[PDB]
Amino acid sequence: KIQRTPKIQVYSRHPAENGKSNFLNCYVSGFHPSDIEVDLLKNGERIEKVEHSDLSFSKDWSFYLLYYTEFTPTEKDEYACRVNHVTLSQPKIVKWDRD
Amino acid sequence: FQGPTSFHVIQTSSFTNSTWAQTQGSGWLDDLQIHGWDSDSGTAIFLKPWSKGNFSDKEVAELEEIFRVYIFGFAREVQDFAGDFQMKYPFEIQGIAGCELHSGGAIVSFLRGALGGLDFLSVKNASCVPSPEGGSRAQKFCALIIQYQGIMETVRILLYETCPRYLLGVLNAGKADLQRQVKPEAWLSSGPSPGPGRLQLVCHVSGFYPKPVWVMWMRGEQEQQGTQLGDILPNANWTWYLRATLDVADGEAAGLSCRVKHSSLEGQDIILYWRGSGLN
Ligand SMILES: *[C@@H]1O[C@H](CO[C@@H]2O[C@@H](C)[C@@H](O)[C@@H](O)[C@@H]2O)[C@@H](O[C@@H]2O[C@H](CO)[C@@H](O[C@@H]3O[C@H](CO[C@H]4O[C@H](CO)[C@@H](O)[C@H](O)[C@@H]4O)[C@@H](O)[C@H](O[C@H]4O[C@H](CO)[C@@H](O)[C@H](O)[C@@H]4O)[C@@H]3O)[C@H](O)[C@H]2NC(C)=O)[C@H](O[C@@H]2O[C@@H](C)[C@@H](O)[C@@H](O)[C@@H]2O)[C@H]1NC(C)=O
Ligand SMILES: *[C@@H]1O[C@H](CO[C@@H]2O[C@@H](C)[C@@H](O)[C@@H](O)[C@@H]2O)[C@@H](O[C@@H]2O[C@H](CO)[C@@H](O)[C@H](O)[C@H]2NC(C)=O)[C@H](O)[C@H]1NC(C)=O
Ligand SMILES: CCCCCCCCCCCCC/C=C/[C@@H](O)[C@@H](N)CO[C@@H]1O[C@H](CO)[C@H](O)[C@H](OS(=O)(=O)O)[C@H]1O
Ligand SMILES: [Cl-]
Ligand SMILES: [Cl-]
Ligand SMILES: [Cl-]
Repeated sequence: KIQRTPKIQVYSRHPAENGKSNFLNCYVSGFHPSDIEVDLLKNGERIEKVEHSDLSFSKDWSFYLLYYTEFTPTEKDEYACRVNHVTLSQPKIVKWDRD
Repeated sequence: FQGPTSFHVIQTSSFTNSTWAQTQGSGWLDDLQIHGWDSDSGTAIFLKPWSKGNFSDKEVAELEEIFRVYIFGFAREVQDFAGDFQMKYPFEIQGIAGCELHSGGAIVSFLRGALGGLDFLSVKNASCVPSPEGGSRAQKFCALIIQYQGIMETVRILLYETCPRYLLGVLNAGKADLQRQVKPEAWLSSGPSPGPGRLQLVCHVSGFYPKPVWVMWMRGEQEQQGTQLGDILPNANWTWYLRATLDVADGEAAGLSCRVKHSSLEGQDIILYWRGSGLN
């Protein structure tokens, strides 16, 4: 069986305004099998209070999950989504980009 | 009526080895989740107060028990026959079943199963149909399953008699959430440059419900055919996010705008104007 690697899309719920509480979303999709590990990161470090959806899959049987948490964007702070999957030899990191 | 028109349950059964398998399940209206499956208790989690539709507590419990027995027996029998079906661990099986309401009022039901992320079987006319991707293994499975007493009759009843009345009852019971209208917000950004001397403009649209939406880059009243819609992405709490991008030559971005149309807006489109020279 051919395994599918995760697509990773990072986006804020609201336009980023420095110092205004917001929501950071990481959508992980297109992958197979379903076993996966997803963290949201702040300046490389793991964020502890992160929520996520129950497992689902698309019409082509690829799995997808939403991870999200509250955050307050600043100018200097960096946020990212780090994913591990059997298809990846090392964790894949996708940083959030307001522009 | 707006909002979802279908109900389905999904199964993901993960077989690590001959002695260890685990199943996750959930129930959905289109892609809105309304049921969870709690493996701690072998019972459902009802995510909305109306998630039982018009079904009585008694029937809901009976269905939970059907699913709990099915979940256990499915894993048991898959492990017992894995040798005869020449299965190599680990492997993962998926299933989806439910029904949907079409224009004209017909309700059509479906059941699909997958092995290794590829179609394996479907149920047509209350019959097991092997998919070609599933090969002889799927032909073997279908010929075996229809001999287990009562499985096929339970599937037929659940698909063609329980699902349609459940769907209608829950679409009605949840209409305050399912047919609500949530206005989007929109904003503009200057996204990843396509290449030399060129720009990508990005119109973001976030927080709308229901899902259908219209976003287009415009020069005055002329819709730019170059507009590229990204995929609709979920937000938490049953709203959606969408990007529409436009790749434009450096000195041709002036004069562009983004127009958003959505059922919630009562005909008052959102219009954002791109301004040159870093004036947002
Ligand atoms: C949950 O809701 C379901 C849907 O209810 C309707 O929609 C919701 C949104 C609300 O508006 C409700 O107020 C509304 O009722 C219920 O299922 C529906 O139940 C009704 C009975 O109440 C049933 O109507 C009967 O239909 C048959 C014909 O059905 C066949 O033919 C049609 C095509 O014409 C086909 O679509 C069907 O699939 C069948 O093949 C008809 O003969 C009946 O007539 C008899 O009764 C009426 C009065 O009811 C009388 O005037 C006649 O003279 C005659 O005696 C009657 O019209 C709907 O078909 C059914 N819809 C579906 C999709 O199944 C559901 O009710 C429960 O299930 C039903 C199947 C039935 O056993 C009920 O007794 C049950 O309570 C309800 N509850 C649950 C737990 O599901
Ligand atoms: C069969 O598998 C179980 C469980 O495997 C673990 O969980 C899976 C979901 C997968 O992610 C695997 O990589 C995991 O290892 C094995 O159970 C383990 O057994 C050892 C020895 O007793 C124990 O130290 C571990 O903690 C156990 N893990 C769990 C979750 O119970 C089991 O040994 C395997 N059996 C065979 C014959 O290989
Ligand atoms: C809780 C509210 C949600 C309401 C859901 C109603 C919508 C119906 C959804 C359609 C789902 C149809 C797909 C189901 C597949 C299996 O459940 C089906 N194959 C059941 O067969 C079961 O298999 C087991 C043995 O392996 C048990 O025998 C099951 O239960 S029994 O007590 O009746 O014996 C027996 O019915
Ligand atoms: Cl980071
Ligand atoms: Cl269980
Ligand atoms: Cl159990």
